[PDB]
Amino acid sequence: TSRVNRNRKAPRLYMKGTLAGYTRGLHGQTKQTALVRVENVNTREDATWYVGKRVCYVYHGKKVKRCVRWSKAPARRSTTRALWGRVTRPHGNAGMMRVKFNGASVPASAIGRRIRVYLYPSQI
Amino acid sequence: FPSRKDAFRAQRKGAKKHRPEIIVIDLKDHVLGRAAAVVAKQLLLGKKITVVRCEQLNIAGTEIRNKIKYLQYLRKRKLTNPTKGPFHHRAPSDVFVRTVRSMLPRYTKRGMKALNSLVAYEGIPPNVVRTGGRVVIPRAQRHVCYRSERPYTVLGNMCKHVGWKYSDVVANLEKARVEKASRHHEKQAKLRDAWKSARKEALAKMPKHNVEVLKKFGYA
Amino acid sequence: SHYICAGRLVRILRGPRQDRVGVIVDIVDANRVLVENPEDAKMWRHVQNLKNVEPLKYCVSLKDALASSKALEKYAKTRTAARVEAKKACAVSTDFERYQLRVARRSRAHWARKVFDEK
Amino acid sequence: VSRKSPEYTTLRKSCAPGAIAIILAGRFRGRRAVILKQLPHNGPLVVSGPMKYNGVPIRRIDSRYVIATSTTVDISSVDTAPITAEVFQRTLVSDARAQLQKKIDAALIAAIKKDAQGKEKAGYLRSVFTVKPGDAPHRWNW
RNA sequence: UCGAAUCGCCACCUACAAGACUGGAGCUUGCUCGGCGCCAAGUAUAUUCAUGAUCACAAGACA
RNA sequence: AGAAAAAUCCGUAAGC
RNA sequence: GGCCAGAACCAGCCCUUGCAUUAUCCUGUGGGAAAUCCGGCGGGGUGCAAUGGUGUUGGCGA
RNA sequence: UUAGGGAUAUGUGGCGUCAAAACUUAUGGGCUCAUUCUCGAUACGUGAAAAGGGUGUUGGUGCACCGGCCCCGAAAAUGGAUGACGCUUAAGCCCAAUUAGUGAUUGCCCAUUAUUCCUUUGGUAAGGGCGAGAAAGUGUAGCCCUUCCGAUGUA
Ligand SMILES: [Mg+2]
Ligand SMILES: [Mg+2]
Ligand SMILES: [Mg+2]
Ligand SMILES: [Mg+2]
Ligand code: NA
Repeated sequence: TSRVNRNRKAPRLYMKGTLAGYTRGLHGQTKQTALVRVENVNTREDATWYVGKRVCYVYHGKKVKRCVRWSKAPARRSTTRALWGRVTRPHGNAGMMRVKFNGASVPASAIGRRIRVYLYPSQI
Repeated sequence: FPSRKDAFRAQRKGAKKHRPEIIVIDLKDHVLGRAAAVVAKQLLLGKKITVVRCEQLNIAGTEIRNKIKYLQYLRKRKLTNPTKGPFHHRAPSDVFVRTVRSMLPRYTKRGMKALNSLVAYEGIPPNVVRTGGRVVIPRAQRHVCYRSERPYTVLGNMCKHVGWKYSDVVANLEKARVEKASRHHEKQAKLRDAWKSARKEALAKMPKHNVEVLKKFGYA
Repeated sequence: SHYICAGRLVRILRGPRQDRVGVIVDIVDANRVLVENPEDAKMWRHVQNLKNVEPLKYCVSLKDALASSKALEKYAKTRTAARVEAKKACAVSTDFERYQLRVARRSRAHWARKVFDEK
Repeated sequence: VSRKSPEYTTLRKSCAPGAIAIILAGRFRGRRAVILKQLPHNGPLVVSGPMKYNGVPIRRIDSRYVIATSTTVDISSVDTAPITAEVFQRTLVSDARAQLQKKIDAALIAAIKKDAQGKEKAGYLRSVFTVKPGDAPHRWNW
């Protein structure tokens, strides 16, 4: 006669990060490398585990353009989009990472927003 | 106050009530500058934060020293037209917000968004009381930041002595709130004890190897 | 509170010898002490800072005196040693063991619900 | 031994046949399956749920999208699964595919049942993996 | 219109105070005697999952 | 999407 | 479509104990219970070495 | 100390926020409380003298002196400046480390510099040749291929 809420929906399968900015000094920034902070990763030994993984940055646009499985699975068509990258090396003593996006830079409109870090691309 | 168009859109869509992820920080017995620096960095990293009990922050030194500092700040005004000059806010929540604003990059849209992501109160208001547990910042607490022999000041007393007519109002509201919460927590003691007893008794009825695993991992 | 004195048993907080138990054998100064423990292989005589120790409630008064006092058995019996061993067990664990712990906890929660409803 | 030989392999030692893997990507992300073999010429792995435990059929998966755990089950099955079973010409399942799946699943379930801790391993295969708020996969071992 | 980004929830947290302070005694004054949640409503005897064909925004939701 | 709001009736985070 | 993606392999590049000295030393056998300390006798841890290629699997394109 | 671009590593200067780096490191030692321009706190350079006192120490001996930090000496004209906020179990001052008495090696951040890779251009240039391709050639859409070094600049 006592019930609880049980979470039996689709699983997550990635870690939640946040863009922090780009690499920079006192003179300005270089936009081709980005800094990402991941939750519960707070040491350089921890951030070493994630080198080679793949990161996403999901957002949305204004109109429906083409996606990966446009023809098969027409249930995927949406205004949602994504921009993939990869982790290259740690950035300090406290568990930050340097990521490199494929063929361009991540836009600066993403600076305070959420980044997905997946477990697979280098499994082990 | 929502617009009639916003209300109509909500009614037509039919979605349920929504609340974003907000962290509520109990700022009692925290060091003002260290708390401000930590909160500013988190706001820039993209968090929504609400701070309560801003009138019980701490500063180091004597109240006379800190009051003289504030009066020196208050002495600055644009001589040619004071209605343009610096505006000196007297409430503790405004003092905290100004410290954070000076630690942010305020003349940029990014810094403006960060500053608007923050809400500050005195005491704990009714719309915040029942939203979940409050947090602390362990690297900015007085009992680990100050040596015990040295004097310190409470922000509420200094702000009362430079202005701030609402100290007694806040005191009365806080006393009433604590009384109500104490009554509620004195209730439910039987329910808490009943749940603890049920947890203790279920061990005798669950399977033995499960009990063994629990004992091995320390949840016994 | 527990005092710092000769023969007092302490636990190490951080460092390569953390969560280990030793005996204070000499007070060098207000900040440093010398610690040894014949039972542990890594605890030969060395210098420890007083910011890195936690005094316990046992004070022997070396191997013969320690064995006679039998403070090691009492420390093994108390609840702090249990918590430390449980922390090591949780640290060294596999996916299968995490699954076993999860099902054990779910079983206990279910039976607690049933008992509460019965009462 | 020869680099271009069909029997060549490089796959790491944790993905030995009979191991239990966590699927990290695709339609069956989060599920746990059993590694059956590796297709030749350093090819993909082959996994089975078995079905009726988690719903994963015989499928091809690259070893980079799987966490191979230390829990295994001893398997001695016939393994008549070449790459032709997966290649195809240029709710709907072929008779050959359905029969092969039936035979393999029968053998696998018999082996799991025979193994000690078998009930626990069946529940383990039924369970689902997810990343929760507050846990660090980089600190665990599997 | 509108498809969109966000991915823990709770009448057990959502009361309070102190760190030269922490359960109760003794004198010998330093010695002695959060809870749940993660795939059978619950740890067993069961049961549908493919062809969405080897990654792709989770083709799924607002427990 | 964040209220110095609220949590037969009326009156009691109680007995009501 | 070499248009966009994934994995694999070659080449290259970046990374990732020994022997010397062991002595103001170690160890048994008048002063301040014991220890710290000072004369007699006996036994014994730091300088070197160890981008370029060659196919394969999907998506979009009738 | 400077051709057009990647990657790796540094110099000067730094690692509480602004602002990249110790998510405010250390399992290092001492000292200091400063009430209206004023406790300190990046040289060049932009804050001060005689004299006098508080807290920590040092010669002497049977009280005197003599240094560290802080206070007094220290008074101007628009409201204002360790860059701002702030900091005192420092985010100050003088020393010293690199994950800490556990045992060989480099905590990390940032250049138009260093190393390396790709491309251009010029030589007091150096070699080779004569299925689509080759001209005995200063200078081109350079006859073809390989190799090494330099590249800023007012009159
Ligand atoms: Mg110059
Ligand atoms: Mg920073
Ligand atoms: Mg020139
Ligand atoms: Mg000219
Ligand atoms: Na400065």
